[PDB]
Amino acid sequence: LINHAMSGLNAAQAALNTVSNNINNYNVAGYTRQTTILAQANSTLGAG
Amino acid sequence: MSFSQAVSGLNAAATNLDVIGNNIANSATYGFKSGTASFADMFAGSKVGLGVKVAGITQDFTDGTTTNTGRGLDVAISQNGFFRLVDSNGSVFYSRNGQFK
Amino acid sequence: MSFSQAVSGLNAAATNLDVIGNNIANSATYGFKSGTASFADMFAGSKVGLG
Amino acid sequence: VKVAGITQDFTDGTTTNTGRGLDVAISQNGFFRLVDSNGSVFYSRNGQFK
Amino acid sequence: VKVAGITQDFTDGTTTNTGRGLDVAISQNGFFRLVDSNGSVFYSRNGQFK
Amino acid sequence: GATAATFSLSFLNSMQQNTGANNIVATNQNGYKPGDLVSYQINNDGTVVGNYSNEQEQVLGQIVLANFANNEGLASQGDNVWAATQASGVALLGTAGSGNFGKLTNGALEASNVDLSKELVNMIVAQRNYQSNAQTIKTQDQILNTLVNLR
Amino acid sequence: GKLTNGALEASNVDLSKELVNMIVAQRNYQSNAQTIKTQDQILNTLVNLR
Amino acid sequence: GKLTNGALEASNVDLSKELVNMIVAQRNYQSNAQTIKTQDQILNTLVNLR
Amino acid sequence: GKLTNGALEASNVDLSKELVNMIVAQRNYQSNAQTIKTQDQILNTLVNLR
Amino acid sequence: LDENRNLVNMQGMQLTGYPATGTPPTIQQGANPAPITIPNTLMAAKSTTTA
Repeated sequence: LINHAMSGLNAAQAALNTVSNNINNYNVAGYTRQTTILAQANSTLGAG
Repeated sequence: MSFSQAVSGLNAAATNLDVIGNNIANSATYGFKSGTASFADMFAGSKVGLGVKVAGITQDFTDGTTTNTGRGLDVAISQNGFFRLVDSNGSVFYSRNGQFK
Repeated sequence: MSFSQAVSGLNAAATNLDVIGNNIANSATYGFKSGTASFADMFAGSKVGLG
Repeated sequence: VKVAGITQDFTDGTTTNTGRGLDVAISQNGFFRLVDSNGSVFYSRNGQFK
Repeated sequence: VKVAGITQDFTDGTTTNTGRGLDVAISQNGFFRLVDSNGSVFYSRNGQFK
Repeated sequence: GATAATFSLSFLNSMQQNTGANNIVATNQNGYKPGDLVSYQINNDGTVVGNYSNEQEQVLGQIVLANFANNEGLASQGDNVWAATQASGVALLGTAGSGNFGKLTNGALEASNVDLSKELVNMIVAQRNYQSNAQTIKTQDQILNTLVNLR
Repeated sequence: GKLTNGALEASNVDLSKELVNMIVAQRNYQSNAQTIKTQDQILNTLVNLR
Repeated sequence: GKLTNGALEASNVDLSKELVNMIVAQRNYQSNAQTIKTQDQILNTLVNLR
Repeated sequence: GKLTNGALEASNVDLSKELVNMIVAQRNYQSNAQTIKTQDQILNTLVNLR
Repeated sequence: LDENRNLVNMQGMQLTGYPATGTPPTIQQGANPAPITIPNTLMAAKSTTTA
């Protein structure tokens, strides 16, 4: 539980910062839209 | 043992909680598919044995809301079908996520 | 009478608690059925003679 | 009793992110090699380095 | 157990503008050099100079 | 390297009405190619069916239900494994809906028919009985050691 | 499957089902833990009782 | 195994695990103390004989 | 790096990391407290038995 | 489904049932309950004989 949810807290912080920069810079000339990418899992990478 | 029955169950429930937490953590991972674990009853010898034994995971393969993004390198396969990937070990892996560069 | 009565009753209660605990343990196991233990009288002159 | 033994378990913990360019940890299988103050080759599973 | 360590992160400034002609902060790594009443040479990234 | 077929064609129940109407309605040619498979389904009877690229269907599967007398004898041996035995009679077989046989569901699962609250009231009862017996064991111990003490 | 381009596949995780499953897991763990507690305290009562 | 860089690995411990180990250790030490006390009163009976 | 004028740079203390660290480490505080208590129980048992 | 497409419970225990027979396959109602294996193969090439 705790580790995954808190890691997600950090991930959300990153995504929110990205969108916040986007909306901030909506009127910077020559600015390019920014976006964030994420990655967790399939059948687990924890070996037990 | 009654006590073991409970302990085993408690332990299993901890595993269930872990998988649920991971489900939330992945709740926006692109192409991801949700998970859950499977229990079993540790009957042995007679009566009830010791409690529950647990070795099993369940993953659903329904396709989520296939959202449109407009990049000329964003792809998704509706219904079964998967992409093939490799690493420096010469391995072969399959995946459903389709954002490329 | 004597020790046997109380020891047998103790273990009878603990036995039903065993199946109760196993029901709890498999309370999520699909199709799983709720169990209970069967009890009987330890008749020896007294109907609770040895518990 | 008749028991006399030590044990240390190789099972893995959670992988955690710090960002320190000298925090290094081992996935799955392996152990770290170091030389002590005397030349002895010492070994640890701890990942904190400076 | 016993505890022995003090270690720090050095990612960059949560950035803020003031326009005061003496607020100076370094983008990217690097530190300042300051001297006390005795000349003792100390190092800091605090930018509130007056 | 193959083999081919031949058929007979006929037109039952056609009618020619002297006034104005004209159409064909009937669909029957029984041949198809060896279709490719994309489907397989399980129904409320226990059957397993599949359908194929030739828009035709193929089936192989039925799941057996059984009636038993002393059902407690069908004890779980772990992994919900009934041990079907004389102590329960035998498995008298029939498929879902065979009159004296219930109905089936697929894409669904049956609860563990326990309830935690009921189990906890029962636990209260049982632990209190266990307390009583414990105190009575020690009571008998005290009396018998008292008899040993008199000497 | 057919290919879609300029699009991507979402997570098939439903947050609502997971929230309810989360609370039901709370109940399951609580049942197990409290059965453990009752049995343990009353057992310790017996282990002490002799 | 492959390495992690700018990351650390937690210990292979769980609070619930250690509290379970605590309960079993409670049972162990209570059992040993009761096992003593019984034979200890039997010994004091022996001390009354010899 | 390079210098900025009329700007300042703030710390790395994010509440999300530090409060959750406080939560987990307080869990550890109570864990060691529980251990302490049970060790006290062990001695009190051994003290009262004789 | 197991790696051979046999229907199995999680312990690999093989779902016993009646198979279909002939072409078009039809279920054998008096039969040994046996594992149903999902076809890895196309269906019959039943060409035309009537219309």
